Amino acid sequence: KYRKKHKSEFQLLVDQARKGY
Amino acid sequence: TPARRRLMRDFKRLQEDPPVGVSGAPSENNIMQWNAVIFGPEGTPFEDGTFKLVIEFSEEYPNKPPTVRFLSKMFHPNVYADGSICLDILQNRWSPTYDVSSILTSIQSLLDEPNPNSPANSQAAQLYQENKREYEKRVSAIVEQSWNDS
Ligand code: NA
Repeated sequence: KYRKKHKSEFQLLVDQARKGY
Repeated sequence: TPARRRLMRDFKRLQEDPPVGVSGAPSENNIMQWNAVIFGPEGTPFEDGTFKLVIEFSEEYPNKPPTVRFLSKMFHPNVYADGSICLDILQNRWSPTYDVSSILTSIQSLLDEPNPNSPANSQAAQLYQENKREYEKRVSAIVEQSWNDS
């Protein structure tokens, strides 16, 4: 519902959080 | 408003001094509602998890803490069924010096350092204390689930 509608927005955030992991 | 002025500063600090393993930004065009992601820290049962959250601010921020919820499925002693988080600094120990960056890193630290005397999820609290073998197995499932979550 919320996660699905904001798929693009969350993927940008996942990529940012992945750096240096 | 003061809240909106403060939230623009929170955002800029995230760009200038990016925290490792976490991220956050306003949803759509609404500064008062943010999306966030926390990676499960390496060396923990939550390792490799890509957990999604929502943060909601009021016009009283930064004098009042925001409400934070996991949207991704979670299994942790201090996280309620609806994704709400029992963390002291988001409730009675809030201070205006804390911001989006510090809130996210505090939640990240809570993942591998649960508080046993605040059993928001009573089964996770019991398994964490008694059967740590079964605790890691239950956490593994929600790690997998966090990858195809959107
Ligand atoms: Na400040």
